[PDB]
Amino acid sequence: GLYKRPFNEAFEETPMLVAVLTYVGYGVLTLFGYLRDFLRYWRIEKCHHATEREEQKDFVSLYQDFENFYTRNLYMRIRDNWNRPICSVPGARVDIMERQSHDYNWSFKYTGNIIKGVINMGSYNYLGFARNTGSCQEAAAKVLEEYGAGVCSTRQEIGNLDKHEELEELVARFLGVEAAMAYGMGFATNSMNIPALVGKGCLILSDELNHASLVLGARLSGATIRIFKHNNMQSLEKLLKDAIVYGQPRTRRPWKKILILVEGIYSMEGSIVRLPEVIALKKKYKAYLYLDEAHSIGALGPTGRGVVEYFGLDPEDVDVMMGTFTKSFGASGGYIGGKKELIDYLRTHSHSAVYATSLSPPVVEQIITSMKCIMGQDGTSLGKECVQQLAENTRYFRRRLKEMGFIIYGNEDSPVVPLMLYMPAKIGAFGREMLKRNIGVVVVGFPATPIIESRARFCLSAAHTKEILDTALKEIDEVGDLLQLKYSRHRL
Amino acid sequence: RAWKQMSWFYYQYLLVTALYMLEPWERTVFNSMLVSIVGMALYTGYVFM
Amino acid sequence: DLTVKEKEELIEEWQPEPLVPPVPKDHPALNYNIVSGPPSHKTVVNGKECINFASFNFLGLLDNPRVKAAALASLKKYGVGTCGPRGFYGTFDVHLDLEDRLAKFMKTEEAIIYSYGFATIASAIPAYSKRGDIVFVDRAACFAIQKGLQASRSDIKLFKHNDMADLERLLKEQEIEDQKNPRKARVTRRFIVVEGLYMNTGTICPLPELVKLKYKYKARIFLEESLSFGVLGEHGRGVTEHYGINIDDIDLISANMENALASIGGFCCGRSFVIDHQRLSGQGYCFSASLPPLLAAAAIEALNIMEENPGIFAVLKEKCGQIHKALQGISGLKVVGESLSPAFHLQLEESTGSREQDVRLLQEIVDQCMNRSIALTQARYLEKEEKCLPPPSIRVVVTVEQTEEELERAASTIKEVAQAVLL
Ligand SMILES: CCCCCCC(=O)CCCCCC/C=C/C[C@@H](O)[C@H](O)[C@](CO)(NCc1c(COP(=O)(O)O)cnc(C)c1O)C(=O)O
Repeated sequence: GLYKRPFNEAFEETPMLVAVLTYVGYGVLTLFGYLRDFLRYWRIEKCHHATEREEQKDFVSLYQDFENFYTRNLYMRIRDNWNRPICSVPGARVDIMERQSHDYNWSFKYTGNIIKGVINMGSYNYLGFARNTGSCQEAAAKVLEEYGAGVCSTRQEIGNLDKHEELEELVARFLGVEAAMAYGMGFATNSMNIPALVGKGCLILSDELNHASLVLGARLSGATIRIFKHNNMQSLEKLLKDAIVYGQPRTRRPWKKILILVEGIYSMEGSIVRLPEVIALKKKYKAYLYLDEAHSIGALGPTGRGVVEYFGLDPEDVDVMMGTFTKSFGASGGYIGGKKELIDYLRTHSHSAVYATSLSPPVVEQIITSMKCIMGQDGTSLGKECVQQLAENTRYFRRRLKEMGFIIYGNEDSPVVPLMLYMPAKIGAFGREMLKRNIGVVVVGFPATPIIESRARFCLSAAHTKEILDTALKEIDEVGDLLQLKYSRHRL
Repeated sequence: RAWKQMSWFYYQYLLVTALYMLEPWERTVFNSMLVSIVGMALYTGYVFM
Repeated sequence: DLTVKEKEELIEEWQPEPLVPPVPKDHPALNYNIVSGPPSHKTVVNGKECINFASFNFLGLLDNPRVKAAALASLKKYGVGTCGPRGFYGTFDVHLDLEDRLAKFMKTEEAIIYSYGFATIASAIPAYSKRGDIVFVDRAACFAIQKGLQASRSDIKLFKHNDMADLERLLKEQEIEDQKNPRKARVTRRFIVVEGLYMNTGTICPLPELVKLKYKYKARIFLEESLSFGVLGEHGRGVTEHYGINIDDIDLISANMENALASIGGFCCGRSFVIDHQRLSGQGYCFSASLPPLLAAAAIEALNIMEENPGIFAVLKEKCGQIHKALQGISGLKVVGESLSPAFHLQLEESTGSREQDVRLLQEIVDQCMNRSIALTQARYLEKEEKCLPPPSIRVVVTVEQTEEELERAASTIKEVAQAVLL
């Protein structure tokens, strides 16, 4: 495990008092949820939540009440923060359709007004390729006029198209691997291509904080799943040793294949994977590697090749290289890159290839234009400046946040910046206060984070200029002072 | 400026104890229960003195 | 218990199998079809211009100029990419407008949009059904339904194809087991997952008896209409409009917008009570990026076209009847499907023992027809993954675009080729 350049990350532990207060607040909310449920049971107040039809009342209840308890009494109260409609290009500035509710977020009524010029931090657009003008838009318009929108058959059938061949060849050239294949959706990519590789009698070592798509793909196949600690190479080595030595659980027969699923950048956690150590362990113990570069395909690297170029490693060491075009290139889709035999086997035996529709032509045109812009084949110098600007923005933003005193997670080079709130009511309060001051942010709760750790995510971009960051930082400082969100003791 | 000070203290109370998410009558119920318990504890303590 | 030296010896002696097995089979699926230009009527396949009898484009809305103009306007206004999940600043006005349009078109309270055709019915089933429930699914259900059922841990029972006595027998066995253990009985939920118009066989499910069985044995019905959504019924509402069954009885209707609407993505419609759950418990919904606005606007314009002109369903029905009646009489093949079905199958009448030889014969027929300028495809399956593997078949798809003369000439071409090869 050799690092060319220092690897710095910090995950400050939660204060004790804050954890106690979080538990107290959650307990109070749960008790009042019980009280509301009991009141609704006796029909003292009408239940705005819909009920099943009269002739279906004799049926077994479709929903167990306690299963939806969290949605009914916790999520419904602050539902206004999420699912905010927008009506403009999701660039640096976005327009949000205003909405208000009269029955405490049970039903939403759209009012006439629309908020204009909101500073946007939710959308990804890391390299700032989400614009309605440019060469990409014109090429997409031409391909839309010629080919049309959508295709009506699977790839193995007549649904295959030459644009797909061009896109696959371009992706193979871009990554550095021998061959690659494209897909409609990255979630579909994982859920439909994890089962193909591994079958019953194989082991899958899945990281603790893996994406939902990876977990679903692992579950669909029959392979045994064991989970190691997040970015803890000692845990991974211990699991590899035990799995290789002892073998299959029921009958101690040797494992057929051992597959390790890791991600480039964890969206919620914000930590870059320790790739060189993982590759060293994989070579020493003869495992296979599946690298998910959804959040790191364009953000990281001297020229934006990915995390592999970030660490200076060889692209051939990673057995499977999955990626998603949505986060950076500004178009939906997915891809897998690897050696020629792997791609041939995937073309023959993938679920998406056989039973799923191909990718839309305008989307593949926009992806091709974005890639030829980054690679420098366009002739413009815009390829390098976008990456340099993204790096400067990330470093400046993280340093300014740390100087104030907020708790911040992840590696310093990571563009995704999670800020820690730690309390239930503060999740809603921070979102509402930020929206009031003309900044749009995203906050995440228990469904996607642990109960204690509730965080607000920022996704930096190359579109943001310095003045936008300055105004955002000033407003964030004011709101943090308002709600007392500065928990960090080291530097405040 | 004192009124803004006590308003801010009450706002911090609401944020800490998660009353911010609750409806006004639920807040009133919780406050009444809390003050009743506090008064009971006060009299029980005065029993000791 | 093992000593150390034995542990390193065990570790070093181990040799994993290759990641992907070698493929010394020369799969036809390995050789794809290269289509130059759009896959429309009078397309070019492998450098040879042919009439498209393979693409799932029933209403011919893929190349309608209005759809392209609307998509171009949406592209100019918003851009190609959405850049976010549905929860996090990924919901546009076009998405809500499309949901409203679908709800009003199907006369249903609510509808939800999935960004990928497979994912909608791959994720609808696990959301409602959990471990311990019992689900009765048709044998000939598509692969998407099978994967959806496998994702959930619920017990699965496969009843025979379009046999209602078998379903009643299964339900009666389930009710006697229910009488055996009431405490477990009060918790277990019964589902009947059925497909509107089957992709694999091209037949139509008997909905009225399904409704009777549901109301007699208390099982919730999930209906999947991937093909029947835009081809059946007076106004193209679905199979519910075809039979006349009240839409209230069906609990959830799933569909994909790729086949008829010619746009990527799928949807699910139902009452608000059942639909609202999917916005939180749908894996394909919460954890994936939203549909690009361009495709949504294309779908909305397609819906407007469908609402304005309801005679396209009639001409599609009459063309399906015409071609299905014309194809009857081939010496070496058999037609598998119903007259109302737009897409059906041609299968070997008497099959040789080896599946590979039958696939080779069908591929030879397809290539010989392609040289004759009629483009056909072959049904593609996964031999190992499929729970019930259908026999090999050549897919025949009918479109409003194709004229009567083209249908007659295609029938005569296939007839001559089949007599030439199967002899
Ligand atoms: C006290 C009460 C609190 C209530 C809180 C309720 C709450 O938080 C609910 C949240 C609503 C929406 C949740 C959205 C979750 C997003 C997770 C995020 O990681 C996504 O998975 C993303 C974007 O979808 N993943 C993208 C991605 C993919 C798939 O990409 P596409 O195919 O293009 O869609 C696959 N793998 C990986 C690793 C990623 O990142 C994301 O990363 O943003």
